[PDB]
Amino acid sequence: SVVEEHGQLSISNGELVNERGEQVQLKGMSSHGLQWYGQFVNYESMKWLRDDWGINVFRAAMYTSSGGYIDDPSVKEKVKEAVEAAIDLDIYVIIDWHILSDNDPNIYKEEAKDFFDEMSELYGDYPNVIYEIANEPNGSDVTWGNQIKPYAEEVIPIIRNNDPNNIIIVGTGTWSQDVHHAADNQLADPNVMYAFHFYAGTHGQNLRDQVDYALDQGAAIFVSEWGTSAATGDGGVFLDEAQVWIDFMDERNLSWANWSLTHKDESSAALMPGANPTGGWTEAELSPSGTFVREKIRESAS
Ligand SMILES: [Ca+2]
Ligand SMILES: [Ca+2]
Ligand SMILES: [Ca+2]
Ligand SMILES: [Ca+2]
Ligand SMILES: [Ca+2]
Ligand SMILES: [Ca+2]
Repeated sequence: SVVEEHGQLSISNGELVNERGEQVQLKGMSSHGLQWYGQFVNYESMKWLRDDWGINVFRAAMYTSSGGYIDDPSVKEKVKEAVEAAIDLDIYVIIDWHILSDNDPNIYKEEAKDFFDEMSELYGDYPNVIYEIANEPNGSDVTWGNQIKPYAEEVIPIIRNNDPNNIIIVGTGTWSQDVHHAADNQLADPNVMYAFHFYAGTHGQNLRDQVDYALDQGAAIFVSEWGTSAATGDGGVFLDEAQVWIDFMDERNLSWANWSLTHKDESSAALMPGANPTGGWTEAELSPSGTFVREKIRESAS
């Protein structure tokens, strides 16, 4: 019913809107690296997330490096499974070319173009699909002007050749935090959004103000990844500051996906070690982070 209701999404003056031009706010979960935790991404778990949590978007995090797609492209099968599950469950789905240690998106440009050509040819006619062409550019020598914008200017046309209208999310500098630099030199494609990522235990008002600067320049922002923990991964979760960020996003109608749906023993993980991979979780199988996120999504779901 999510996609049946909103249909084709588009950007209108920086806002994500549905086919009737009404505002749409997506809230969902990101998987962790599919090469490590792909078992948690399947029809049943996505259905449980849809039905029990109220998600309306699922983010498939396909690492390029770290035993990801570059070395083992078979992980692409897991991406297809997720996309097909999303189409069957009628929710939106983000295909994330998840760069991280390969901090300049131009490292695997040729491969990214080939991957997005294939995905857009296969799924471009479905409104459910959203492309995230470079998770988190990072490093002092990777900037919007020299590396990221030119990379997007090459990948977007590849996608547009097959899919003229689905949303494309583009990463920004400093682990997708530098949305102000991007907002000052925006892409021409109308259905683009810039990624903003944060950690509730580390990022506060300064970054919120940075996000507002970007919004004030007419840029559309998708919080395609955010954690409840500290970047250090120490001290547990920080739900007080997470709630400040949730409110901030609601005021501005910002869409978001939480990191992450895994049983890994790290504060940002939504699940406890051993949690059932196909869903149907008991409250005992959810971590404090997972319990909080589930409530945020449920409490705003219809
Ligand atoms: Ca099956
Ligand atoms: Ca082609
Ligand atoms: Ca399309
Ligand atoms: Ca080029
Ligand atoms: Ca991150
Ligand atoms: Ca709203």
